[PDB]
Amino acid sequence: VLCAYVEDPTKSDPPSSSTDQPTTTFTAIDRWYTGRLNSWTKAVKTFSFQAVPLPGAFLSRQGGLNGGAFTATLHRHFLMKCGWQVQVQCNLTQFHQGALLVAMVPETTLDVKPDGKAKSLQELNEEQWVEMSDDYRTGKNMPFQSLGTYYRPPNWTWGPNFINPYQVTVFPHQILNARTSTSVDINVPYIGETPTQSSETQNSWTLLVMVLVPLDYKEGATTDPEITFSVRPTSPYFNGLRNRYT
Amino acid sequence: VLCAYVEDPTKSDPPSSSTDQPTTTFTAIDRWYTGRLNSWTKAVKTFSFQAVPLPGAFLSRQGGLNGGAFTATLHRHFLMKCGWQVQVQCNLTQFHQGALLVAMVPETTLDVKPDGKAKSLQELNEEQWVEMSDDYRTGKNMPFQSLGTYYRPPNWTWGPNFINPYQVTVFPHQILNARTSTSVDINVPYIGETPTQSSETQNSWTLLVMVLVPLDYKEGATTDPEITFSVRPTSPYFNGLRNRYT
Amino acid sequence: NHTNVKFLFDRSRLLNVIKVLEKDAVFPRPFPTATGTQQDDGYFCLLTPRPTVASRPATRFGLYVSPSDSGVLANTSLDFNFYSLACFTYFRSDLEVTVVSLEPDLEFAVGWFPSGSEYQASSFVYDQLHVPYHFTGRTPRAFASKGGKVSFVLPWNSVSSVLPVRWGGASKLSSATRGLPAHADWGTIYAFIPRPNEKKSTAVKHVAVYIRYKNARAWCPSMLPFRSYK
Amino acid sequence: GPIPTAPRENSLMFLSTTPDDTVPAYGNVRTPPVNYLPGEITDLLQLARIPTLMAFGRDAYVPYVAVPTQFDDKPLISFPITLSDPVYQNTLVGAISSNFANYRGCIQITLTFCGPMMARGKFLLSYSPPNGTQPQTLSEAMQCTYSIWDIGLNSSWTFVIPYISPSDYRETRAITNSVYSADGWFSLHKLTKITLPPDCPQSPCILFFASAGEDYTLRLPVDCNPSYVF
Amino acid sequence: TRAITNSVYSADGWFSLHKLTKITLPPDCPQSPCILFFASAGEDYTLRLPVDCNPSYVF
Amino acid sequence: TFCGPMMARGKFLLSYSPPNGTQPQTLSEAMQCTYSIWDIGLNSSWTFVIPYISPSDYRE
Repeated sequence: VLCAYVEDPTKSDPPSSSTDQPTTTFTAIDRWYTGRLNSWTKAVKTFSFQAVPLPGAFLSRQGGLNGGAFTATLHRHFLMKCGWQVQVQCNLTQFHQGALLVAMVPETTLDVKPDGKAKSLQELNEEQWVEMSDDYRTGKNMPFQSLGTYYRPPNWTWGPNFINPYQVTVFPHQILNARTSTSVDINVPYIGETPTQSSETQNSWTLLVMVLVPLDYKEGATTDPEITFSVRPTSPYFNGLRNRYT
Repeated sequence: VLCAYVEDPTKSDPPSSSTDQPTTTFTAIDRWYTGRLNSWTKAVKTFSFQAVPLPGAFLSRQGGLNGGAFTATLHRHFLMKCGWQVQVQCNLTQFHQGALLVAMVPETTLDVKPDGKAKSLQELNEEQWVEMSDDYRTGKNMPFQSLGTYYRPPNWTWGPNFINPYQVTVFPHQILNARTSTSVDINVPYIGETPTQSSETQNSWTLLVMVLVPLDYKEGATTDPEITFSVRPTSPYFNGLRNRYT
Repeated sequence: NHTNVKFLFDRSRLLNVIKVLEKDAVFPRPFPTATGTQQDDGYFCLLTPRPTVASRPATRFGLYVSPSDSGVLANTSLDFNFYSLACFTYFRSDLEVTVVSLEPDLEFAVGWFPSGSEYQASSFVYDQLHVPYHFTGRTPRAFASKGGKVSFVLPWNSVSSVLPVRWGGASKLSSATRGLPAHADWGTIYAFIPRPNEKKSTAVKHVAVYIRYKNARAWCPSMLPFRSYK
Repeated sequence: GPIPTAPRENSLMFLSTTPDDTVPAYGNVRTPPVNYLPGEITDLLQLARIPTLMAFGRDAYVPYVAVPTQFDDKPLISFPITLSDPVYQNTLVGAISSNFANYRGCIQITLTFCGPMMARGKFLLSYSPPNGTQPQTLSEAMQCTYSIWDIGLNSSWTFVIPYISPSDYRETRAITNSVYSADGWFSLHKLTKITLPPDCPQSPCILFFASAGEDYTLRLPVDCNPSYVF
Repeated sequence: TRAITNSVYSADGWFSLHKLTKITLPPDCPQSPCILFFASAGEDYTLRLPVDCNPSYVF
Repeated sequence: TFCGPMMARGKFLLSYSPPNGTQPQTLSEAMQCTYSIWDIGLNSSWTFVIPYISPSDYRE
């Protein structure tokens, strides 16, 4: 289990940006949350990633990722502060070759259409794998500001939420090789610009499954392995109790 | 034996610009390397020197200077770091007068044609003794840069690899007089701008036989003494093992 | 102890009179340089007592006797007060650079980049003004006051252990790279007027570069240059 | 509050030989070590004491003195002892010390008889103080400071020239330097006529050096002569 | 660290992955495998003299 | 015993193979067996001990 930046990412003090008691728990905290993720085929090119934003996946239900009573606790508290623990499985047989890169990317906008707002659930099914184009390498698709008719719109050539695709192994990562393992185990603590961020609008981590070596299998052999994942928050600290988000 | 700058020039640590084990030895290290050098006659003027570059002599074989399995070790290692030990003999009889100056000049380009690249073996036989002209005194024959057609070529009037011929006794030297000795014994350690220089392209020392007093002998007496020498590297440290140089 | 090597070379002396940049420079292209190459010549002071030509290390030293019109003249520098007292082969010291203006009431600024690095040669458009990329950087760009003098002490930065006063090897392969050390320099400086490129003037302002060798250490006793008898 | 400082009259003055540091610009640099290089010149009096060749007019000058077989009552060679004299331009005494202003010590002429082995004879080595007329006669050479050099076991004689001067130091680039003329005169005289054996060459050559004594001291570095480079 | 030559004549060294014995790949398993390369630094890797960077990542 | 000249330099590979169905010929087929690399260095005389690998205690 690839722990991140500490020996124990479960250790977490309550936030110092609150005056109330944090809701440290909810009705099922020792259970996982399993969701689908798109299958990996031969036509997937190199570096074609697929991002699962946390906790952006519990809300939009990316791949049937039902949050149970964690989404219904996240909607009833304003500030949320947890460390994640993902587990991507993919049934790599002996008959496959290739290597996924499962990482937990801090603070990126990879679920954002390089041309608009936020992605839907149908548009995650049409493309199935986000190709590493010039936009995602240069960060040219994090959402541009509406400057207005007064200012002449500048030629946006760079944005600091890029992916350098050759450097994704700096993150907490395990390579899902064809002949070492079949599943990864990443456990990350809380990070953020504040001691606790918001609930509806935070993206402090991002599960990221990137194809480093394209899948090749013989015809008639085992075909097209499915990718699952299992997100589970470790020691959350919910602050600011209010009613359900509108 | 005129040791240079230390009590023991055999003492030499391995270089601090390597991470591999140095090839500290080879198959015959307690043997000398004898080569011919051009004979000294009456027509040799004052200060007409004759340079033997080290280890430029083991490669070009200046005067039959066969390097055996030291040249075949120098060609199979990139960085080389040794201290030399020369021994110039010249059978000065009672019937001769004159005085050679055998020195070990650090870092000079005396084998270089004051008008081109590097000297051949035929051109070392045509002239037999390099006359101390205005070029070798002013350093005006170390090889000028090809500036190109853009820059106007400057009038090169000086170069820091000169010989001041009246100051060559500052180097490790012994005067091969007609009536004190017949052979010199110079032993020098490693020097260089780096802790070890290259192998194919280093000139850290230079054996230098300079005529201070011109040879005079009576007719019918002993004529035209030959000059030999014997180069032998003391404690080499070969780094960077690779195949034979192309 | 006035013959002390740490005492003798520990004093300021002239190296080169370089021209002050007024735009984003083009660093002089390496030798040989064909005609028609648009570049900026003589604006860079390669900080080395060894002879230079076109702000690059040279084998020989060469001045001009009859500088006629055809061709581009080359800024060749040499430390005259060094080699006449450099009776040695190697010389490691920490350089102290002082850049004195040769223009009445000049506000200049002195860049630098280390031994082995290179000039950053472009410009970014700040506020519809071409501000070049030598206003910024991790290297010291000291700024002078209006009529002031830039002074700082530079360390022995080069990858060579010492600077060869006399060198006999070959840096690259042979045939006219004999006696030409590649990494014998404390770096290179250059003066630039701290205004953007649309405020480029017409005059060609010079500046002078002094040198002090702090903590001089010399090795391997060698010769002194030949004095003529005329 | 602020420390009230009154700046002096030499404010904002860059003096060249100020014995003090300046601001470091690019500090925290670990230089590569130089423990491997042998022979560090701490002091340039380690090279004034190394015997280097002299020059003699008979730009092709001669380090030796030919010895004609004609016995004569006049010096075989007699050069004045002045460190600006052109028999010292290409030594290491007269080339280091010319770039300074004052000296104090004993010039040490090392002789070397380069003739045949079975030569037998004596030489007289007369240093004279600066007199109004140069001594020529061997009788005028005996009355000065002399030492008789035989061709016996001594085929190499180091005649220490004394330091006799009305001042503690001497002007090292000056023809006169003192009362009327030319600072002294070394003069190698031949004392007995030299027996050279037949079938061994007549007219031998004596080779002269010029080192400095152990008490040789220099003072006041001056800007050198840059005319070695033209 | 930004120089093509850096040293004597050319190119500072050459890593080279050679295949030694011919590779036995089993049938009904794909031919032409892929070897994935990384580039880390050793424990004794040290750097010196910060310079102004290349700002051409932004165009 | 290398009976060539003194300044020869090179390496030799000395591959003993167990009894296989076809004799090894390729140098790649020689590296996979029991080998020892004999250089013409100080070793101008190499004694390659052929092992005893047999399904019986003695051999005909």
